[PDB]
Amino acid sequence: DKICLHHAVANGTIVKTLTNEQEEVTNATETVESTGINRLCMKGRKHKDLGNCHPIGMLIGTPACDLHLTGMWDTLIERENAIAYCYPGATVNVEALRQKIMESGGINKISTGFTYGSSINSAGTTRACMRNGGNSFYAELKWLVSKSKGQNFPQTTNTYRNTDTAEHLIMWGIHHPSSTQEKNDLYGTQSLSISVGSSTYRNNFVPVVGARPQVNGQSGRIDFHWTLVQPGDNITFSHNGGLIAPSRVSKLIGRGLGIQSDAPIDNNCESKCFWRGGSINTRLPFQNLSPRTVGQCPKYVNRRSLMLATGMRNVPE
Amino acid sequence: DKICLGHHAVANGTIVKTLTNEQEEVTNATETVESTGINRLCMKGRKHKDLGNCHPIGMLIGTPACDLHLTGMWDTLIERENAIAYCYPGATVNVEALRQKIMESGGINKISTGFTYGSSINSAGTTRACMRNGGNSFYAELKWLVSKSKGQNFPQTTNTYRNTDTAEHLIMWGIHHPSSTQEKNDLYGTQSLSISVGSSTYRNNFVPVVGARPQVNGQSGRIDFHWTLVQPGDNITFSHNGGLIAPSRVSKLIGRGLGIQSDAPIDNNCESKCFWRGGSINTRLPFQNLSPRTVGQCPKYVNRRSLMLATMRNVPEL
Amino acid sequence: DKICLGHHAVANGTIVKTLTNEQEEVTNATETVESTGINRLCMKGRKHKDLGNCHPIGMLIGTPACDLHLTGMWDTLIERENAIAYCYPGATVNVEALRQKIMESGGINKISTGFTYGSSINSAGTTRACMRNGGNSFYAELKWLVSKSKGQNFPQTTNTYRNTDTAEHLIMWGIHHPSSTQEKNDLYGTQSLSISVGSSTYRNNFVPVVGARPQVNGQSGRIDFHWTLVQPGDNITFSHNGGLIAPSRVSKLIGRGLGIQSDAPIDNNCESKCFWRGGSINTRLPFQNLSPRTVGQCPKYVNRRSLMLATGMRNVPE
Amino acid sequence: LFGAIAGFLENGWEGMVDGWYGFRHQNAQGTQAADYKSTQAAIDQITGKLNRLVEKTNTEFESIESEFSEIEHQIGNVINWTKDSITDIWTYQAELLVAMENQHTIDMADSEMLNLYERVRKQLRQNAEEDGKGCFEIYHACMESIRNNTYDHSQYREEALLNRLN
Amino acid sequence: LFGAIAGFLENGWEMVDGWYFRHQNAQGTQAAYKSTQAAIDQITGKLNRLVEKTEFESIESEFSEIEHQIGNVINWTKDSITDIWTYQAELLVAMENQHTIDMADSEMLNLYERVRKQLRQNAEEDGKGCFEIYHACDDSCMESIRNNTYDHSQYREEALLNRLN
Amino acid sequence: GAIAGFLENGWEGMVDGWYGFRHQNAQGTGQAADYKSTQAAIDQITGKLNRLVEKTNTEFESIESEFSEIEHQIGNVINWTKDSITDIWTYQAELLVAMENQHTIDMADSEMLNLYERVRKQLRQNAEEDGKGCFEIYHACDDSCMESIRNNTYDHSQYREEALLNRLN
Ligand SMILES: CC(=O)N[C@@H]1[C@@H](O)[C@H](O[C@@H]2O[C@H](CO)[C@H](O)[C@H](O[C@]3(C(=O)O)C[C@H](O)[C@@H](NC(C)=O)[C@H]([C@H](O)[C@H](O)CO)O3)[C@H]2O)[C@@H](CO)O[C@H]1O
Ligand SMILES: CC(=O)N[C@@H]1[C@@H](O)[C@H](O[C@@H]2O[C@H](CO)[C@H](O)[C@H](O[C@]3(C(=O)O)C[C@H](O)[C@@H](NC(C)=O)[C@H]([C@H](O)[C@H](O)CO)O3)[C@H]2O)[C@@H](CO)O[C@H]1O
Ligand SMILES: CC(=O)N[C@H]1[C@H]([C@H](O)[C@H](O)CO)O[C@@](O[C@@H]2[C@@H](O)[C@H](O)O[C@H](CO)[C@@H]2O)(C(=O)O)C[C@@H]1O
Ligand SMILES: *[C@@H]1O[C@H](CO)[C@@H](O[C@@H]2O[C@H](CO)[C@@H](O)[C@H](O)[C@H]2NC(C)=O)[C@H](O)[C@H]1NC(C)=O
Ligand SMILES: *[C@@H]1O[C@H](CO)[C@@H](O[C@@H]2O[C@H](CO)[C@@H](O)[C@H](O)[C@H]2NC(C)=O)[C@H](O)[C@H]1NC(C)=O
Ligand SMILES: *[C@@H]1O[C@H](CO)[C@@H](O)[C@H](O)[C@H]1NC(C)=O
Ligand SMILES: *[C@@H]1O[C@H](CO)[C@@H](O)[C@H](O)[C@H]1NC(C)=O
Ligand SMILES: *[C@@H]1O[C@H](CO)[C@@H](O)[C@H](O)[C@H]1NC(C)=O
Repeated sequence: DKICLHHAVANGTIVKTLTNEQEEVTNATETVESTGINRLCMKGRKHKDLGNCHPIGMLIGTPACDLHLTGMWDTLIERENAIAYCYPGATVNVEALRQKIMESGGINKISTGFTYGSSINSAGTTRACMRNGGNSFYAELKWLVSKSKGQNFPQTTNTYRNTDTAEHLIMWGIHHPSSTQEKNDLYGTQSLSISVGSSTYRNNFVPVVGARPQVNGQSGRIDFHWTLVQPGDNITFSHNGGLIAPSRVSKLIGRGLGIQSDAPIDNNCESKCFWRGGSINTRLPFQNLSPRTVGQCPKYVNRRSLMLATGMRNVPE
Repeated sequence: DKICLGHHAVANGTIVKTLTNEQEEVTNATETVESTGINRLCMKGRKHKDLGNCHPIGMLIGTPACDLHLTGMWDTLIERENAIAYCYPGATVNVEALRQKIMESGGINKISTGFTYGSSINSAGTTRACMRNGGNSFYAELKWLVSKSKGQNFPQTTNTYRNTDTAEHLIMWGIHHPSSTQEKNDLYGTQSLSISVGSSTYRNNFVPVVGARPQVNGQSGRIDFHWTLVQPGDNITFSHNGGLIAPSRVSKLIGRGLGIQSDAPIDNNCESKCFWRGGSINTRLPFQNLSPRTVGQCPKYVNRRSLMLATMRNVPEL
Repeated sequence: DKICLGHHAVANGTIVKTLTNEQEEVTNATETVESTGINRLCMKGRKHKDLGNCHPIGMLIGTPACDLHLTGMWDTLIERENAIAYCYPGATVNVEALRQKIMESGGINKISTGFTYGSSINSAGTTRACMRNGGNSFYAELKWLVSKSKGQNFPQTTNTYRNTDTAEHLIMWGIHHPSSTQEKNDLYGTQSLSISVGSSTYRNNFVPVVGARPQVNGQSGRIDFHWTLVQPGDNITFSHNGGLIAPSRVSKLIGRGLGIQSDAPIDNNCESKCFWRGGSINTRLPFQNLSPRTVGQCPKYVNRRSLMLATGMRNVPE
Repeated sequence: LFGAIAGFLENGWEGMVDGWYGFRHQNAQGTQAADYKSTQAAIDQITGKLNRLVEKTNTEFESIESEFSEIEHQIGNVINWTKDSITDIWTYQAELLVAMENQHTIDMADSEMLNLYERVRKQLRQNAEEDGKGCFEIYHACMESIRNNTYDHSQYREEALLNRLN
Repeated sequence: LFGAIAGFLENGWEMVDGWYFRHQNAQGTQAAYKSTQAAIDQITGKLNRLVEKTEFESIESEFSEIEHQIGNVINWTKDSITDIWTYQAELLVAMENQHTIDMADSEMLNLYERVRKQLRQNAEEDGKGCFEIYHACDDSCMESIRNNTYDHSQYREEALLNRLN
Repeated sequence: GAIAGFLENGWEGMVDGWYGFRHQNAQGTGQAADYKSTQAAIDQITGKLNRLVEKTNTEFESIESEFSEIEHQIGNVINWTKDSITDIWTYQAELLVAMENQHTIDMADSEMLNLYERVRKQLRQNAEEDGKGCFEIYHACDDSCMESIRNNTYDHSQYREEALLNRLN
């Protein structure tokens, strides 16, 4: 006449302990997600997919960036082969600036009220910039050239003036001609100089002629330079020509999440963590899909699977 | 006849967390994370410097606000929020790297260049942007070289400074950019202007630019500053044409020290090995949640309300 | 009658630390931190190149020290303290950047730029700083362009290198700044000098600058070195008025190697995967206290000389 | 560690599909049960759990390295070093956290078994002999007295003592 | 879990200096040193480890502003490090409390077994942490228990007769 | 509980094993080591040693020039990072060791108390509880009988009443 006092199971996953690897247990759960949604989950977020628009292009007015030149966004998205430059060119401080845009939350644009002398033809256009079928140019930039071929470009001064509450990012361009024959045509024979100075900036640019390969079928280059114009502070442009003067001035408003990804949008699904391959959602505190991520996220770890025991030791008879 | 065993208990037990329980109450628990920061700066034991409205870069080039702080050595360095770095409008290049050399540094000594100038040159330049005794002045450790005979060409000039001392020396000059072509012409003539600078380790060339700009401090003009290190037993040569702001004295940085960026008022009596923008922090506790940026031997910053560490399980009667 | 139960003990036993007691004797313990590192570079299994005096930059440029090491292949590259990258005094732009690319590089490869110069130009210019056989000489991948006729102005020239190969290429050229105007006049003439560089990616302008500078290696004149990447199928052009040090071959970093800055001598008959300046490390142990700076697959650096891990029971003696 | 599991008890009851801890029943009348809040005292802490694990200490991060363009080479390497180090931390931290809270779970699963067991043998008092396989030899004759905390020890102190002594 | 605090002992008595007796006899009716000193030292032992303490210098400025790209990198590294140290603070406190609770309970239960083995066969434990002693015990006997000078053998003869009949 | 508590000493004399048997018999007095119980401790110690040295590291590269200058601001940012990483790894090491020592010691403590219980409930009624970690046996137990107990073979039922007698009188 006796009384006896646990459960075991046919299959026990093995966890790791401080003394024992390979220790069978009645149930154990994964603490690392290794499967993540292929798509980007965008529920409950006001966002903007720039498509083949580069974030720099928004401020500059690249033709692909036309329906993006203003907006507001919780979230902003960038794509693999976005087009920043219509016309061959490089940007000074491009990475210092792209980040500024991808952590903003919208762009407002202001006209500069620039006004050019009757000596000056400001309707410059290139066939790098093809709006519908015609020669166009950057939406917020006027390519000044002297109106009569070869005739010397007049000394011109244009001053933007910030009267708004918050600082305005202002962008301008400098033109670098392909051949010395070409420089005289547009601006003239004179010694060129562009002097841009505000209260918290001074600089100066001098168009350089040189033999260069053809990019989008153009040899000449437009380098783009930008600065922030503080509230209550004017900025002055004095130029011989070769200035791609800003018709407009971008303003960056608020703060938003910036995603660089090739995954397609899905607004069915919710998330707060995105990477390149898309998105990751779970409450597992770890993850091994990708090391580089955006927004609130689980920390990256090397191991494919980590087993946390939810049960007692599994001992079959 | 009976004997019975048991443990204490308390009426209002405090609560704590474990690995198994979100809310466990316990006879006693103490604090593990600090929160009560002291607002003043606790500078006891430290030989220190409160620059007031003087910037550090101002020390090397001698702005008037900075006049008292031109030399000396410190346990620790203190910088106010509104400190004046430039009285005349200008910028410095690699200024952040420069400011940090100063903040890491224990002390500064100034050594004269020995520079001398011809009669045609006017060493005694001044501006109302920089004022001493309510009168126009220029930076203390720099000289503004213009032509004494107005309009006339700046004479070609050569200035060399030789680093005789065993220590490396930090040297600062300025490149003045005028506003008018009118203005540039009056001071330096119609010359094509150039400033070139060479040493064994450092080569660079500077060209002044006319530009139109809005007034700062009442001045359209700009003076941007540059700096380099002159290694010992070596010489740096200054070749200039008109536009140079030439050093009359040179900085030397001594030792390693703490640097503090704070606008909170000093309290000398209390002592701390920790500081932030508000005063100091005093604790044995290994964590803190005051502010994510401090300086010195400081506790680690954690984003929590508080974390409670138990000092047994409190079981009440029933 | 009785039967007892007991553990063992030893006459002398090791000391360990716990969460509640700092001081708890135990029968046995094992060290978990490694300090008995090694003093040679174990390069068995690793195809390696020992630079000696040549600095990595010198590989690309063509310095006389690395004249053996102009072209190579390795999974490891070993730099030395006494490194020499220059003969003629000069510095390089983005030097750390370029240097780091080379130290990552598993290889270097050289392609002739094939540039041709006219009758007026002298392809062979040599300096006494760079001596090969005895006879003066110059960097083995560049060429120093000067006028054959001492007085004469340099001819305006276009030189273009085209990258035919599938992979991207690294090309270095130099700009030479003369000590005095007369120097400048002999070498390149009295005309204003402009070097202009251009590629699909890359656009820049350089102007030689004349200034007095102190002699190094016996030369007041200076050479500044510049680099860029020529994308496959791209072409890069040099329009220059003189003062250009022009490439005669181009570089092509290959694969991935492992950069090592090390005072230690080679041992090609042991293996290892961690390296520091001192030597190499082989240990089972997780933590290490020798060097804060380490390279490769290495144990973490902890600010402790010893942590004892009890591998026995509480030791209680007679 | 505690003697109960993989100790004197020599396997588990794979037959049991209800509850971690139960009673195996033997007397002339009849022959398997389960003790309820020994196994939820246990579940309360097994589901004290993953509360630690899944509560999000979530700080929002931004992207410090762009994928679709050159990053400057020096700062590029500083970033790749800081992140490789922050990973080698969390991979440690994760590996310890599961391996230590596995060790804590596994060896707390008998504690309750032992406390159930010693509860039971304090109920039974001098009425039963242990037998050392976790079983209890009972030397007298609705045995859910012990299962449901009912059993009076004086009530059959009685003949059971002398069933031992014969 | 050790049986005592969350198991067979049902609550604590609101005893003055001592974490861990009460006995009942005809002429009188509380006592609590070695057991508690064994516990309290461990509490300080944990505290002492906590207090023990490198220097650090400012990398982003307060009153000027920092080049963007580097400012972001500084913020990201600084942020992620706080993330790690917060996890560590939360884990250590969580764990050391897990141990702290469950240590007092150890120094409780061993006192119980010390006693139960010391009365050997002259008492029965009744399942709630009271020991029922059949052989009569005056106060001066109780104190022979608290100072561990209690001899079982001499009472044993009287006990067994009471236990069996 | 067992080693720092009621078992007053450890025997230096024992060399074969961690856990020991020693008995008082009329024929002889002997020392015995339990192969099973010590083996359990040794297995869980070598398990910790393995987990300790089972570490594989991602290859790393230099971010600090040893033989050349580094720009001042970037240097400060690397210094602050490299030192903060180091501070974490030093605190993480002190944790590891101070935690796993706590556990190594107590694992060792319990394995003994488990052997002790194993003997005790094995004896059932033939013996009694001395807090010296000792059992008075109330019958003549000889040299075959002694590790009848350590083989764990020992059967109370055949000594039975003899054992109850002289416990009782
Ligand atoms: C009539 C009218 O609108 N008001 C003018 C008034 O604008 C002008 O004030 C002056 O403008 C000149 C240049 O246009 C200078 O900037 C004068 O200021 C100083 C200065 O203090 O900074 C004077 C000083 O002596 C100069 N230093 C030297 C020796 O070089 C500097 C210098 O020119 C600049 O710093 C160069 O960038 O300028 C300023 O008062 C006055 C007369 O100039 O006449 C009013 O009627
Ligand atoms: C009389 C006296 O004080 N001693 C002089 C002595 O200084 C001078 O030595 C030379 O100085 C010239 C320039 O002033 C050169 O620098 C000479 O060196 C070389 C060199 O080896 O580097 C010679 C070389 O042929 C030159 N390369 C070419 C072809 O361009 C270079 C070149 O000028 C510089 O590198 C340009 O920066 O210079 C150096 O020996 C000699 C004759 O010059 O006369 C002594 O009496
Ligand atoms: C009005 C103006 O400046 N724009 C020109 C443009 C410029 O000449 C050029 O961008 C300056 O760098 O060139 C355009 O195209 C032309 C070609 O079709 C031609 O065949 O070669 C020309 C110069 O040799 C010139 O480049 C263009 O970009 O569309 C014409 C445009 O009006
Ligand atoms: C770089 O120069 C080469 C050679 O001039 C250019 O490539 C030639 O490409 C064209 C059309 O793509 C062919 O018709 C020629 O046969 C090629 N020549 C050789 C020998 O390959 C190339 O287009 C230039 N690169 C750029 C970007 O302008
Ligand atoms: C720094 O300048 C000094 C002086 O110009 C140079 O040293 C001297 O050498 C010249 C010629 O050999 C002598 O006339 C001087 O008397 C020397 N000065 C001293 C103090 O001995 C020195 O060579 C220059 N340094 C460099 C690196 O060029
Ligand atoms: C901006 O321009 C307006 C008019 O040109 C002027 O009133 C104001 O002083 C200028 N502001 C600054 C900061 O220069
Ligand atoms: C809690 O403990 C701390 C130190 O043990 C003590 O200062 C305090 O008086 C105790 N009681 C409370 C909760 O105040
Ligand atoms: C001491 O510890 C080391 C490491 O665990 C082990 O190799 C050695 O066997 C131990 N000493 C003895 C006597 O067992």
